[PDB]
Amino acid sequence: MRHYEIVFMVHPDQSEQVPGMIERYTAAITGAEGKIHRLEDWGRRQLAYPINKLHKAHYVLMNVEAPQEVIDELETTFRFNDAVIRSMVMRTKHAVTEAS
Amino acid sequence: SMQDPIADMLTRIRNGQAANKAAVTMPSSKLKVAIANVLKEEGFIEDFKVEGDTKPELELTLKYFQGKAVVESIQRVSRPGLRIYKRKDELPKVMAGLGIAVVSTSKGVMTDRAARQAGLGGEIICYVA
Amino acid sequence: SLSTEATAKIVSEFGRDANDTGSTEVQVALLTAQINHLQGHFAEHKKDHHSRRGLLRMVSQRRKLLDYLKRKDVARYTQLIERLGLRR
Amino acid sequence: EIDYKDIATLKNYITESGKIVPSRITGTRAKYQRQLARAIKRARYLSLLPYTDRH
Amino acid sequence: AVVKCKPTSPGRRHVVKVVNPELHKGKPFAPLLEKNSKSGGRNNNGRITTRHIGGGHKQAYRIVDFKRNKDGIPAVVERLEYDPNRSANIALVLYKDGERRYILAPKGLKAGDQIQSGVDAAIKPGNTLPMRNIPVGSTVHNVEMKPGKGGQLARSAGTYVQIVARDGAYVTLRLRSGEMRKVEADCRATLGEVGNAEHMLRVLGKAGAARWRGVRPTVRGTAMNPVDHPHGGGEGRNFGKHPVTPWGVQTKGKKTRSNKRTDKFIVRRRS
RNA sequence: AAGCUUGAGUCUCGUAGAGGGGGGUAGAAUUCCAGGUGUAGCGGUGAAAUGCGUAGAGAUCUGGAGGAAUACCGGUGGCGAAGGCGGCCCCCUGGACGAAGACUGACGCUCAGGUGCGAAAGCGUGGGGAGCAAACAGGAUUAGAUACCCUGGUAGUCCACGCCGUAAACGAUGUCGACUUGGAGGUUGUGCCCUUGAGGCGUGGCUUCCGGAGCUAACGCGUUAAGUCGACCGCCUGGGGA
Repeated sequence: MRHYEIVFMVHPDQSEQVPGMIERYTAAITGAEGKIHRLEDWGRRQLAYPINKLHKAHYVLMNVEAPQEVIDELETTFRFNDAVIRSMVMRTKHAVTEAS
Repeated sequence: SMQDPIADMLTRIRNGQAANKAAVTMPSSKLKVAIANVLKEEGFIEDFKVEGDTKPELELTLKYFQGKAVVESIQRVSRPGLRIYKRKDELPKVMAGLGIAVVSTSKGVMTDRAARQAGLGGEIICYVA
Repeated sequence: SLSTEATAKIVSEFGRDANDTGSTEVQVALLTAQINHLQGHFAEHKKDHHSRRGLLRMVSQRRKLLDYLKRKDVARYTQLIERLGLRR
Repeated sequence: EIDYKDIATLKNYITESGKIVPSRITGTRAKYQRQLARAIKRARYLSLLPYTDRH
Repeated sequence: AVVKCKPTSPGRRHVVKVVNPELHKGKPFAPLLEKNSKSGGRNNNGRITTRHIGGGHKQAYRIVDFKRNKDGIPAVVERLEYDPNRSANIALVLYKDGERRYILAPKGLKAGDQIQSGVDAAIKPGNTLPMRNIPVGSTVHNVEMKPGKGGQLARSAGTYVQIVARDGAYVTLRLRSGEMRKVEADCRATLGEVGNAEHMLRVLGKAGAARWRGVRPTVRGTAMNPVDHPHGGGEGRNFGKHPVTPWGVQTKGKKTRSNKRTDKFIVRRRS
């Protein structure tokens, strides 16, 4: 399977939406035997400029190794939420743990 | 891309003299050997050597004494659009008699005097000065 | 490019161990597999023409290779056209 | 370390005007400068940099 | 395309056709219909009061839910249609467990769309969420001015209306005429833009159609005798004198608004 | 009518591309519109006027809509048969390049007439419409100004399905291969090395500025040649008139 980060922002005052998607996502990726290398949470982080007065991220990444037609379920579910920004899949460059 | 192996043999005679080379190398053939055979016998080259069991390469040996060329003119004459044939008494003189002509004949490659010795005409395939 | 599901899976019918790519007969079946792959690139991205310009070369390479095989050996040509769909 | 997506590494290759620095101070041995100058533009779309300092 | 008929005769040499496989062209559902009956442009005493209107054949009334409310009960489009009494398309909607109703269709060509009833609903076209609960800059489809009158403006084919602002009890909104106005933000609206936009694309190219299009041909005030229209002529191609109405009034460039009741909500008129 | 393996073809497996075309994602301002807010200026210029404003401009602040094109990076750095190609992200996809093997066995070049690509502007049919802008509409200048310049502004620019086929399409260099003393700078595979090297020495494919032999009316070309040796297709014969 192709390598992908699967990274998404989510505003910290909206963090209740994350267990409402990631607990369904991890079961879909284990159903696809995806490795889920990272599954890491970065506390709270700032953005490079404020966007519609929201300037903060809850910031989580999975690093999945998963099929193109399984990440389509993630792509369409982030697009279904829409209030989540910069939901990116960041292909290739092999697996990552601790990032040096 | 590449059509004439005898034009691609006459290049070698000019290219090597322009670089003052003691020997020059080219792709070999039974016809290019039949011509190198005459180039040695008419005193223009000192020797010829073919090396390669499946892809033979022809090496022609030159000698100098004054830091200058040894053949100042060599010409292919008969070419695919215009071949020139001559009959046993109309055989051509080269540079008012100071050069020689090469004939393919009905037998094999020889000079205009060796052709006039046997009594043969044919295709005029080279001039050499 | 053309998938490995067309360039390795051909050794199921034109062989049993290794491929014979210079045989002319394999090149006709390979150019038919290119046509089936690039007809999958139709009806979408319709302002891109490089696959159609490439197909215009594949269809004539296929006809030339068939004719050249018939000129080499009518038995090896007969051996090919019985294992092609032919005539649509 | 060794990657452009960390801001404490990334900030060493850009200026207080948002511009990219000359090769003499990027450590790319003048052989990965082209690729690093594109990785810095990719950091704008990863929410690490603004697209210009004047906005 | 928009495909044009091959030249064989007048007016067919100009005719164009446009199609939708998901449109239903067959007869309407009978439990949502009233007779209406045409008034012939004539009053109660039987005298003409409006010209060149109400001829042709039968044209019924669809019972439309222009006051539609409910909460938490979504509906699906069961059928998509047209109606010769208007210019836009009509959708037949079926609610979650039962009852068929009509609504004015948003932009798009297909049926099967699901729409929500409620105030806490999503910002999707066809939803009943009030102008108090939209993010501003949205398009409101068919707009309501009073709850006992219902959806009263922006009902024609290809129409749209954008919101400008929200302030106090009101929202300030644009219009296709240039009219700038404020309306109470508690009104439901209909959300999105109106569909069809092809009601003008008709050609026909034959003059006999007036009757089947509900009207009859008009005669010129300059071509008739001066006893039945104040233009009077002339003589043809001899117009002579300044334009007026069939009723003796100057109206070209002369304004006629005088209601004394509603300029209190309207900051700028037609442009 | 049978052979040869150098050029050429093809494959499992890799290598770098602004080549071709989608669907998401994104910033700002000229403008249209409703408030916040301060006072008569703004705009243009050699000066002013038309225009924008005084019914509150421009400036400054908020909220919203609309659309092309993608600033910097950016270039003597890639890619395409040319025209040209450019924000990012994930796709669809032709070509080219590589290493070890294998299978063909001249499959190599060009081509009468054919058969096919567009930069911008234009058309055929309907949408989309923020800049901008032929025409249109005005002002200035001048003796005059149907122009320059300034102020407004329609087609058009954009999207689909077709047409137009033309350009400094310019590197003023028709197209295939082989052969060739040099300097200076890049781009990308691959083999062997503690890479104990700011990589190095080999081997492949590309690419830029100078320069010597060669070419030439002289300018210009110079290993990616206008050189050298060959294969092929079109046109020219003083200009005006055309």
